Amino acid sequence: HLTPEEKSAVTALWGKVNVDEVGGEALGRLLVVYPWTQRFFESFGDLSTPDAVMGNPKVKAHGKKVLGAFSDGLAHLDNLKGTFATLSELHCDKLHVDPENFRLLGNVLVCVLAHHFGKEFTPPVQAAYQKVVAGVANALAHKYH
Amino acid sequence: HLTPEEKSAVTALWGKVNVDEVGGEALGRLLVVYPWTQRFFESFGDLSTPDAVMGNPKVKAHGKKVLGAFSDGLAHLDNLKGTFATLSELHCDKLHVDPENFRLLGNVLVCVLAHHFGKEFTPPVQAAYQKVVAGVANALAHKYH
Amino acid sequence: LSPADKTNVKAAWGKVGAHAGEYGAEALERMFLSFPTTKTYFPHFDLSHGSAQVKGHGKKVADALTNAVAHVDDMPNALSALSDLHAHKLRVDPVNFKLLSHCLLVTLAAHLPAEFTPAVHASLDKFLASVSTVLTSKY
Amino acid sequence: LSPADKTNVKAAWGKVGAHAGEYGAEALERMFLSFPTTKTYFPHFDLSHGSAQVKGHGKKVADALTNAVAHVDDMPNALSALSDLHAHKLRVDPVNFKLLSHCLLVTLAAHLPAEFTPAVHASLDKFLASVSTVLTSKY
Ligand code: HEM
Ligand code: HEM
Ligand code: HEM
Ligand code: HEM
Repeated sequence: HLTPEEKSAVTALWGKVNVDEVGGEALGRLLVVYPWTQRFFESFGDLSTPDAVMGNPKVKAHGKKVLGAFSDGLAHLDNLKGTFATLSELHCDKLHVDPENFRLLGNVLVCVLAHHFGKEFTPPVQAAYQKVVAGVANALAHKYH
Repeated sequence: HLTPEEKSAVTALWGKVNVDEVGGEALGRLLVVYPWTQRFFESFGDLSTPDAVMGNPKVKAHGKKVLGAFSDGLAHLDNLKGTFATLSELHCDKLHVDPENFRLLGNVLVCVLAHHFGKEFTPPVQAAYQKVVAGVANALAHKYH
Repeated sequence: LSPADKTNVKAAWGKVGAHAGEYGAEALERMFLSFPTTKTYFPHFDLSHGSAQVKGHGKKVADALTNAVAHVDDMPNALSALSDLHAHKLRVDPVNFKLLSHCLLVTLAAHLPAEFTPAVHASLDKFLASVSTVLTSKY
Repeated sequence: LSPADKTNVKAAWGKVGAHAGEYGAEALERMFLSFPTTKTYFPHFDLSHGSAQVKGHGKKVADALTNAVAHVDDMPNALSALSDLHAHKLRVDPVNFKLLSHCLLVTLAAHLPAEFTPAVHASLDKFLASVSTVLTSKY
C-alpha cells in the first residue's frame, strides 16, 4: 500500500538510476556483507576477497538481471504476486533460498541508493522504498506459503 | 496448501485439544520465554515470576480468545486473509506489535501441543502444524504489507 | 548465561542422559520435514525415516551439546572448531540454527513432560541461542 | 571483532567526527518514518522533522557509539548500564536494534560516499550487530 505521493517519489528517483552499475553493486555488497549467500553463487568464480567480488564480471551481469526484475515490479505495484510468479518458483523449488535473504538484499539495495543519491535520498523517500522492497520480498516468498 | 492426509491429521488432533488450558499455556510461555512481549500486557497484572504468569486469570482468559481465532483459521484455510482482516488492523495500527512476534507465538503453540500429546505429535503431524502457524502469522501481518 | 539458567540447563540435560543421541536424530528428522530448505546441506545423506546416517549424525550433534553443557562458562573455546566448519566450510545460513533449536525444543517437550516447565523452556531457549551465536561467530 | 574490522571501524568513525550527533538524529528520523512501530517507545517525545528532542537524543546515541569504538575490546563492560535500561526497564523488542542499525548504515552511505566502501560497509554492520548483542544480553 503506497500513497499517490509515495508512488510518484519512487518512480521519479528510479528514472535517474544507472541500471548497468546499481545492480552489480547491490549483488556484490550482499555477497561481501552476508558471506553465507556465496554458496548459491559458487559457479560465478573467484569470490575470496571484497575486491574480487566487486570486479567479478558474472556478478556485474547478474546484478543487471536482478534490477530488471525490480523495474518490472515498480511497473506493476498492484499485482506483485503475478509479476514474480515464475521467479518465486525458481528461488523456492530449484534454488531453496531462505526467504529471509530476500529482505537482506532489499535492505542492501536501499544502502546502495543512499550511497548513489546522497541527500536526495531523504527519510520520506527511504520510507516509501522500504515498503517496495518488503512487497518484492513477500511476492518472491509466495511459493513457500 | 495442505494435502488431504495433512488436513485430516491436523483436524483429528485439534478435536482432542482442551481450549480452556492450551491457550493460557501458549500465551503464558510467550511472556516467560520472550520477556519483551510483557510490555504489551502491563494491564494484565502480576507478571513478576513464571508461576505468577501461568496462574494469572487475565492471561488464561485471553489465551482462550487467541485459540478461538486459530480454530476459526482451521475452518477457513483457503481464505486466511479474510478470516484475520480486522485482527491484522488491530495488531498493526492500534497495538504496533512487530510481525516477528506472530511467528514466535506460533512456534510456542507447537511446543505446547508436543508437551500435551507426547509421541502422538509425530514429525509429519508437526510439519502440517508448521504450515498452519506460518499461514496464520502471514495473514496477521497483511495490514503491514 | 545467568546462574538460574545454568542450573536449569544442567538439571534438564542430566535427565536427558543416555537418550541424547535419539533426541538429536529425531530433532533432525523434524527439521527436514517441517523446513525442506534445510535438506540442501545434506545431498550425500540418506534422509528417509529411521536412516542410519541420520541416527549417526544425531549422536554427533547431541555429543557437541553435552560438551557445551559441561563447558557452559567457556562455550566459545569448546565449540571453536565447529564454528569454522559451519560458517567457513559449509556456509550454513544463520536462520537454520533457529529452525534446528526450535525442533530440539519440540523433541524435548514430547519426551520430558514433567521436566519441560515454562522456566526450563526459557533457559533451554537461551542456551540454544548462545550455542547458535558461537556457531555463527565467524560471520 | 577481527583486527581488520577494528581498523575499518576506527578509520570510518574518525571521519564522522563532530557530525556524529547530526548522523544519530537523522538515523532516528529515518527509523520513525520507515518503521512506525518504533514510535511507541517515545510517546513523551516531539517526533516532527527537525525536533530539538530528536536532535538531543541523537547526540546521546552517537556518544554511546563513540564510547563503544574507543572500548571495542571491552564492549560488554562499557555498555553494561545501557543493557539494563533497554532490556529490563524499557523492554525494547530485539528486532528494533536491527532496524536502527540499518538506518545508521543508510545515513553513513548518504553522507560519506568515498568512505562507504564494500569492506567498510561489512565492518560497520559487524560492529553494530555486536553493539545490538550487548544491548539485548539481559534477554
Ligand atoms: C530479493 C530479490 C531478488 C530478485 C528480484 C532476484 C531475481 C533474480 C533473477 C531475475 C534471476 C534470473 C533468473 C533467470 O534468468 O532465469 C535470479 C537468479 C538467481 N538468484 Fe535471485 N533474486 C533475488 C534474490 C536472491 C537471493 C537473496 C539469492 C540468494 C542469496 C538469489 C540467488 C539466485 C541464484 C543462485 C540465481 C541463479 C543464478 C544462476 O543461474 O547461476 N536471488 N534472481
Ligand atoms: C499470532 C497469533 C495471534 C493471534 C491469533 C492473536 C489474536 C488476538 C485476539 C483474538 C485478540 C482479541 C481482540 C479483541 O477481543 O478485540 C488479541 C488481542 C491482543 N493481542 Fe493478539 N494475537 C496474536 C499474537 C499477538 C502477539 C504476538 C502479541 C504481542 C506480543 C499480541 C498482543 C495482543 C494484545 C496486547 C491484545 C489486546 C489485549 C487487550 O485488549 O488488553 N497478540 N490477539
Ligand atoms: C545446534 C546446532 C548444531 C550443532 C551443535 C551441530 C553440530 C555438528 C557436528 C558435531 C558436526 C560434525 C562435525 C565433525 O564430525 O567434524 C556437524 C556437521 C554438520 N552440520 Fe551441524 N550442527 C548444528 C547445526 C547445524 C545446522 C543448522 C546445519 C544446517 C541446516 C548443520 C549442518 C551440518 C552439516 C552439513 C555438517 C556436515 C555433515 C557431513 O558432511 O558429514 N549443522 N554439525
Ligand atoms: C544502537 C543502539 C542503541 C544505542 C547505542 C542506544 C543508546 C541510548 C542511550 C545512550 C540512551 C540514553 C540513556 C540515558 O540517558 O541514561 C538511550 C535511551 C533510550 N533508548 Fe536507546 N539506544 C539504542 C537503541 C534503541 C532502540 C532500538 C530503541 C527502541 C526503538 C531505543 C529506545 C530508547 C528509549 C525509549 C530510551 C529512553 C528515552 C527517554 O525516555 O528519554 N534505543 N538509548
